[PDB]
Amino acid sequence: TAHLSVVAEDGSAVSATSTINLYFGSKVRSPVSGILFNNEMDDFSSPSITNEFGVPPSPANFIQPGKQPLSSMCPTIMVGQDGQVRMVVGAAGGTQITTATALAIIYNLWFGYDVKRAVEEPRLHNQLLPNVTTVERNIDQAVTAALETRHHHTQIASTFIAVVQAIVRTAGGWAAASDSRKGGEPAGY
Amino acid sequence: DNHVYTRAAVAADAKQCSKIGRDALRDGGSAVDAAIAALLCVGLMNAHSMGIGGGLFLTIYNSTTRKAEVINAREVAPRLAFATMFNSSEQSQKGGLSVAVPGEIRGYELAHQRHGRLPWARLFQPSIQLARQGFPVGKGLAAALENKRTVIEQQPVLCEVFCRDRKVLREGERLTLPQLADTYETLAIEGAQAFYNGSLTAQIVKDIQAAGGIVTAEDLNNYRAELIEHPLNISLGDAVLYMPSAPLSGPVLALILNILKGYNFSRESVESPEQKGLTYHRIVEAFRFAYAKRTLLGDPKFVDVTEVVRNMTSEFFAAQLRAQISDDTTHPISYYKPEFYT
Ligand SMILES: *[C@@H]1O[C@H](CO)[C@@H](O)[C@H](O)[C@H]1NC(C)=O
Ligand SMILES: *[C@@H]1O[C@H](CO)[C@@H](O)[C@H](O)[C@H]1NC(C)=O
Ligand SMILES: *[C@@H]1O[C@H](CO)[C@@H](O)[C@H](O)[C@H]1NC(C)=O
Ligand SMILES: *[C@@H]1O[C@H](CO)[C@@H](O)[C@H](O)[C@H]1NC(C)=O
Ligand SMILES: *[C@@H]1O[C@H](CO)[C@@H](O)[C@H](O)[C@H]1NC(C)=O
Ligand SMILES: *[C@@H]1O[C@H](CO)[C@@H](O)[C@H](O)[C@H]1NC(C)=O
Ligand SMILES: [Cl-]
Ligand SMILES: [Cl-]
Ligand code: NA
Repeated sequence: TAHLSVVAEDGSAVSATSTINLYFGSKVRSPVSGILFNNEMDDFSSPSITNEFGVPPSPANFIQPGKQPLSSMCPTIMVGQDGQVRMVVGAAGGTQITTATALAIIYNLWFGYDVKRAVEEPRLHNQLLPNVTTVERNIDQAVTAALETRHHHTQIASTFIAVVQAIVRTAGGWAAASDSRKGGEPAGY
Repeated sequence: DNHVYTRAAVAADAKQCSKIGRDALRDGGSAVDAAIAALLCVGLMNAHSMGIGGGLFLTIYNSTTRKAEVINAREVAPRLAFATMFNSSEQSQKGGLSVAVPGEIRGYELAHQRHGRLPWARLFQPSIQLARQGFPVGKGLAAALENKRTVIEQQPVLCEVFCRDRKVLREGERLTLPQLADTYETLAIEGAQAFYNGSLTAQIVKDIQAAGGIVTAEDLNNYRAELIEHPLNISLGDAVLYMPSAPLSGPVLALILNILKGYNFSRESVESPEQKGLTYHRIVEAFRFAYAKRTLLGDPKFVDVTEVVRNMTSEFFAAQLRAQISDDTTHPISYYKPEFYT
């Protein structure tokens, strides 16, 4: 998955998330065209496949001809009451996209972290099933303790949680951040 | 650089692609032209993540009409697909049967018809160059290549571009994509119709069916990107947030933030370990409640989600969930009422 955020000079904006699903999608590459084909059918629920221990199939998300599979993607644009763009934000990282996107927004809009900090700040994730709270390696350990004494079982992600790209309007203009977890970098004028 | 820009900004997950988007802006392109141009580049530099073999959504805001729209160009199950086609994760994840009908190119075309200022061909030009000349493998792709070393190395068609002496490329080594370059060129000149009802179409169908898939020409001919003129929105303070509804996760996001807005978080919320700990606990509980409701979501054309989404975007409903968040403890799964039917 890749997330992209754009603000133009006229204040117009695009938030765009795109995916072939898993790494190299289906692993089917055309030798003639070079096109690498998605494995998006894997985002449907299937009655014969158990993913998580104790998690049943979701009938709302079964395969039907012509149907689109449920997605965690959430490309977002925040606009001010005055009609000016305030934030352009989204993420990659499967079911972690939605929590990561919420965090970027919370971090900037409520905690008052600038966009780079909002993107780099350690994240965490809980999706109810499974019954575990995943934290990034460098999370404030007062957070870990606050969760554990409240009975959350926590575990540390072996890599990182999601990948966020964001732009936020500031005093100095448009501040942009690409997530160092994947190594992108912004560009502008 | 600090990356604060006076006039325009592109944030992508590869530097070269952010620059390509920025250059399109600088040459007079709309926000959409820059995004399309950047996306064609990410399809190359992060070939493992996205590209013309997949699908996307665009949330687009016009600062003149002050209207937001969404473009739905996510893949669709082929006409021959059915509920019980797979019996193992392996069947749904690997090979042609795992392939859904790609929407990406129809999605660029629709966004561009509505918002483009640069010519279609100009959007592809710098990516055509990049794929022919090559680029150093970046950090993300290097990691993906490592992760999937086994399958890559044993499949000749993938090792063809993704290996160096039968071994997966590593960070800093040159990756070239000469067939995609040709394909991007065709797309640039012949237009989207080349993919869906044109010179690329039969080849696509043949690649997918050779690997055991069931996508046919009719599937491609039939694919349509969709304009959504009324995206989901929620109100936060003086701001509105535009995001896609089902089949994407706007409703999940909306519910997370609506639950949380009632706590009135501020920089104080994180100033002491006492407050910070409670704050993050509250966050995690809102995640839990929000994902409980997510299992009802699905393609709104096949599933009636009108009221599921009404609830998830409703502040009162979020207030009802916020009141079940205990400040001193988390709860067992059933506390959050995850539902699998209605
Ligand atoms: C799985 O099982 C169903 C029902 O027996 C059958 O229709 C289908 O073709 C099988 N698919 C695969 C990929 O094994
Ligand atoms: C926004 O709307 C204006 C006026 O209708 C139009 O000229 C312009 O093309 C639109 N901007 C974008 C980025 O599509
Ligand atoms: C192009 O379009 C028509 C129907 O839309 C179809 O009959 C024809 O075979 C298509 N051509 C290709 C190459 O898919
Ligand atoms: C938010 O939701 C719906 C869109 O159909 C509508 O009630 C309202 O006009 C929307 N708000 C904005 C600012 O578009
Ligand atoms: C929506 O939430 C209400 C509680 O506010 C509940 O009674 C109702 O069952 C829900 N409706 C749907 C369609 O899920
Ligand atoms: C899940 O974790 C919570 C948090 O401690 C715990 O109360 C519960 O017993 C666990 N199991 C289930 C099925 O919810
Ligand atoms: Cl990304
Ligand atoms: Cl190639
Ligand atoms: Na930055």
